[PDB]
Amino acid sequence: TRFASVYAWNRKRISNCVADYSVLYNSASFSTFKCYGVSPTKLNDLCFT
Amino acid sequence: NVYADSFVIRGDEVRQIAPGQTGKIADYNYKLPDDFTGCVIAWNSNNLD
Repeated sequence: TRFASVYAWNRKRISNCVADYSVLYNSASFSTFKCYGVSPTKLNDLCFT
Repeated sequence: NVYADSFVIRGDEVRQIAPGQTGKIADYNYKLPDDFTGCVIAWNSNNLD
């Protein structure tokens, strides 16, 4: 619905779920995407903490 | 051994034409090798399509 302001941002914790990002192909269209310390093609075989 | 390929895609999906990328265009439609040798060219054609 609504987002926050730059000078006072937000933080949320995620846990105990399975990450399948193929569900975003239908609607979302992103103009920027960059990852540091990992490779985009290796994101389907790892587990995150 | 020169060759040329041609097709039409959306606006913000031109960042996926490069080795080592993920998305709906680099997964099901068109993929590039890892040891590539060539050039990539694109331009805007809003007035003709």
